[PDB]
Amino acid sequence: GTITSQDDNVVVGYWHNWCDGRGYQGGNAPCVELKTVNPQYNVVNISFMKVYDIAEGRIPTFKLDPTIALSEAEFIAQIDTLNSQGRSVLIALGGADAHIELTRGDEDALAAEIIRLTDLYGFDGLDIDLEQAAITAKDNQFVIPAALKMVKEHYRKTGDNFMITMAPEFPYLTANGAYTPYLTELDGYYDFINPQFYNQGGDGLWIEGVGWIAQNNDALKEEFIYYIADSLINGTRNYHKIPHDKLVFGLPSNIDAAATGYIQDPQDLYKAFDRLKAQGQPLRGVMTWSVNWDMGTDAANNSYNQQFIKDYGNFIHNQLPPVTDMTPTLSGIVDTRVELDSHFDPLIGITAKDYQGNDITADVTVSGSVNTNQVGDYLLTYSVSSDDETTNQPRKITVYEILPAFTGITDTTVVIDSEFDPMQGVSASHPTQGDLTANITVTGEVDTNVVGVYELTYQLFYGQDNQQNMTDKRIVTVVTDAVSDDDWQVGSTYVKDDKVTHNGATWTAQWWTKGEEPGTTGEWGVWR
Amino acid sequence: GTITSQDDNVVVGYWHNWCDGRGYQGGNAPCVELKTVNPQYNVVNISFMKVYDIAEGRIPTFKLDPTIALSEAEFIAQIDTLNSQGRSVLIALGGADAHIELTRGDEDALAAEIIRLTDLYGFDGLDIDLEQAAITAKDNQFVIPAALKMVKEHYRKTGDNFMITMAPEFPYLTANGAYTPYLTELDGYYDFINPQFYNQGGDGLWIEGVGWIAQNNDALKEEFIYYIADSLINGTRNYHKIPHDKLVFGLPSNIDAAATGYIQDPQDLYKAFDRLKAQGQPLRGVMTWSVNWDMGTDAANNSYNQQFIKDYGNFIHNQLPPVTDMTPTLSGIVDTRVELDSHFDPLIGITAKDYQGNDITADVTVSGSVNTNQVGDYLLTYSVSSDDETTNQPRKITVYEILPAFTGITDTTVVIDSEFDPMQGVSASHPTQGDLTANITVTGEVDTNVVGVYELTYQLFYGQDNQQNMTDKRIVTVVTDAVSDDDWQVGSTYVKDDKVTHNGATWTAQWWTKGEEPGTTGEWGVWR
Ligand SMILES: CC(=O)N[C@H]1[C@H](O[C@H]2[C@H](O)[C@H]3[NH+]=C(C)O[C@H]3O[C@@H]2CO)O[C@H](CO)[C@@H](O)[C@@H]1O
Ligand SMILES: CC(=O)N[C@H]1[C@H](O[C@H]2[C@H](O)[C@H]3[NH+]=C(C)O[C@H]3O[C@@H]2CO)O[C@H](CO)[C@@H](O)[C@@H]1O
Ligand code: NA
Ligand code: NA
Repeated sequence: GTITSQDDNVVVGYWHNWCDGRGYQGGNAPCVELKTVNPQYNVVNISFMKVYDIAEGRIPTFKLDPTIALSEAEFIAQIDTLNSQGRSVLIALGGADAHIELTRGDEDALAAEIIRLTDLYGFDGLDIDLEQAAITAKDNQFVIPAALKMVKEHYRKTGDNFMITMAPEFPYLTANGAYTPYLTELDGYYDFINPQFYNQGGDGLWIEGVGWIAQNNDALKEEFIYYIADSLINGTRNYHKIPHDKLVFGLPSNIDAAATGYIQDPQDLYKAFDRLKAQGQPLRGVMTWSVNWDMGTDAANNSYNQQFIKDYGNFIHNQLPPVTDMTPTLSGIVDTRVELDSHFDPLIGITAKDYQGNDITADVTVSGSVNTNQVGDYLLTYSVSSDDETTNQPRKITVYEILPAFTGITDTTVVIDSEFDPMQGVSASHPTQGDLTANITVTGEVDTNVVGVYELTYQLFYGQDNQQNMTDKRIVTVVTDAVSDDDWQVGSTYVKDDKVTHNGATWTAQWWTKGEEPGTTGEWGVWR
Repeated sequence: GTITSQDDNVVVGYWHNWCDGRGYQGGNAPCVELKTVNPQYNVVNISFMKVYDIAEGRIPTFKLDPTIALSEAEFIAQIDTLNSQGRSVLIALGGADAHIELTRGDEDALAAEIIRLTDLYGFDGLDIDLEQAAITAKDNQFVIPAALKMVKEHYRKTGDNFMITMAPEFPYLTANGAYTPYLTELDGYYDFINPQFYNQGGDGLWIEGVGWIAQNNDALKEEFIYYIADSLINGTRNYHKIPHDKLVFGLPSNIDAAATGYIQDPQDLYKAFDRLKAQGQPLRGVMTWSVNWDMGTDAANNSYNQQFIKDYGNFIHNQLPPVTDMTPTLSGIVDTRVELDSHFDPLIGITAKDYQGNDITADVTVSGSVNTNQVGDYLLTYSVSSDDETTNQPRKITVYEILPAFTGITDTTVVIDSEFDPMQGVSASHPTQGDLTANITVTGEVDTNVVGVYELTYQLFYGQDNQQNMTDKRIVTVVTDAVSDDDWQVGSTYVKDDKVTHNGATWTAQWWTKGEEPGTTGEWGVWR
């Protein structure tokens, strides 16, 4: 077959390149010939392209499991058959223990190996299905989008749509989440995303009238499907936007296919989906792990007998064809903090694209304006238009100031007659304005010829025309060097003519004393 | 002691109500007397208040472990000591296997039990530390905030600040995440949040110039601390805003305290924190699991010897006192989709508060306006001001329309001379406008007296003044009932005078024939 792409809704099914996988609930998933896969699965993802031997290098490849009982040529033939029925067969990159850890540079090698495998086997496109660890290892986040841009472009040059899809676990689709770069860089190259809405247990989202809606809540499945898809297709509730024409809802086929997330009652999905249609945003399909599980058996060796395609095939296929959301996208708009009087440029870091990925960054315009010279908030509003759609998006700019700091204004003690320089070891700074030492004034003086405590007020005058002030204080204590009589202690014993210092004066004991405070013994007592 | 609350920065330390807990790396955490806890830990959280016997009911309580070798009275005494040093001792609600699953109604009982325990033991406040499962079980999300509002108010009535803190794992602090209701309902009641920035492995966030910054990345710890705190304190990058005066950074004390997130090199934290100060948003502190781990031993039975308070005590305590961010908050602003011509009110669902939790919803104002009657986007901007601060926040309103649907316009076959009603079983609908059947017109007619195929065009005219149209087509085929000669098949054998129907006519075989098409045998062949 040629490159066979899908225009209408999809029911995507993954296909195990292995036999007899064990189910979360004791069941079994046999390998199955491609040709035996129910026809209503119009996208069949071959699982998985990975690194098979670290010895062959870092570029992952695909090696058919011979134990499946298909020769190379026979597999090529069954792919051919699927392609003549108008169905697509994708190569699925990743899965559990992928060993995919790419380094910048590798993008050309990956691209070539993807083209080789697509030509050899007759694949119609590639599904990015990276396991948790691999989403972010080394430079995957750069290499895999780079590679795929080249594959897409290569097949475009011969008039074909090489399909790109992606199956991220739904909690990576938040606004700054780990799948960000895949979605961003492949914007306008990808055909649809099939997020996995299973295996995340209690993860989910808060919705005001209803509360917490968990992926593992069988009582609220309709709400789960409805709200999480509504969130994605509008890019609300802290999720990256996936237009609805491009959103396919990934589920397990039964309780053996995944730990959690199987839909017990299909109606929840019909109703959820219908509610999305009733707001003018019909989804593009369902996806499932996996056709093998749908043809598999439970732990009593009862066959599941295609229950999933039974519940959803007709439902998804008997829907109007998708209508493409042509809203363009903005990018790099983060609320920002600028220091008072700094230079700020509102376009730097902003970019934009049409719905096909073309850079339309030139077309961006901005409403409102900021005064770097006046502390406070300022609100801007970016806009870009393409193909008679318009996206806007707003941005908060907050001008703030910083206080300077003093240094060396520490209480200090000095000796009589020494020289004292009240700016010795003293300075002031600010991150913008730099060295402020010349902007400090000193109130008060120290007389180092005269024992005593001297209070200095330091003032720093900063800002524009020096009209902002801060104040610190310091105590400079001038002390005599001249040695004198030891202080009186209540514990010592003193004798006639012993002398002591106490409370500023020098006393002479008139006779034997212990524990009598000098100054407290009156006109004719022991201390004089 | 009285109720002892903290005004300045904090170094919070959790205290195990158990002995000899085992470390993630084989080490050991002994129980320790409160009095032995390093003084620079000025908030000590007693761990944990939970449900000890499902038999006593659903309200959790606190039961001191006697094996720690403190009597009830002696524990009260050591709490007293901490309180006379100006340090706070909090009761920590939750932890691993809390068994806390509350039902609406329970809020009064919980509140009373919290007051009883605070009075009995001398606690200065409560830390909400719910384990994953408990964040969202039953109605905790409602009961625990309700209860705590009453506790806070009760102690306010005697002039005391009963402190409320919370230690959510950092990935629940996204904009619509599971901790949403705690933060929201207790807004202005809580003293500080100490998120846990450990045990989440690869979770983290995307930052444009740097890429993916993981909590388990020891090469990027400075960036992790800086960016995640910057995100929280400004409420950017899909995180709920925690003002910086109220953000304390929770860490493990060593490699035995948690699976991941220990800071190998303290400098990363000093620098991260300093960068936050350099933007005018110094944090309020650090928190740690746990003082026991800080006094514990590793698996070689080497004592950790207070390494954590050694790395961070002086650092956090020698900082200027917190300056309170008085920005008010808006609430319930979600971008929204309204159908063409529906009534839409821009205040419904919006609310606001000052920085102390007072409802200032009356004070909200709104800029810009929406035309429910014209399909398209419209952008609004809410604002509220209190205590000379102003928050703004924008909202996108998208007016859209929906196409009607036809029903009963199915190709149909009828019998000669029957009555035929082209509106029988036909109708049209729209979700707003309802029954559109009267708005359908039919172009073309059926003549049921005359065999043939009849094409009808149905038109639905909808919308304001009926100026929008859609079209479907139907084929009505009138067929004779009158039985005739069997069709010719290429496989049968026919004989002189046999008759057949083929291509509209009736033929008579002139002699023996098999496989000759009537009409193809010329002037003098077998069929005439
Ligand atoms: C139950 C089962 O089939 N487990 C196999 C496993 O499946 C996971 C798959 O790798 C991921 N990709 C998609 C799409 O769904 C994801 O979750 C599935 C778990 O329910 O994959 C393993 C190979 O990667 C295989 O060995 C398991 O048998
Ligand atoms: C290593 C260890 O001390 N494990 C104990 C455990 O600690 C977790 C704690 O419950 C949570 N609350 C905060 C705050 O940090 C969280 O993570 C800690 C794990 O590093 O708590 C158990 C009781 O709940 C205890 O049995 C473990 O010994
Ligand atoms: Na093909
Ligand atoms: Na107290």
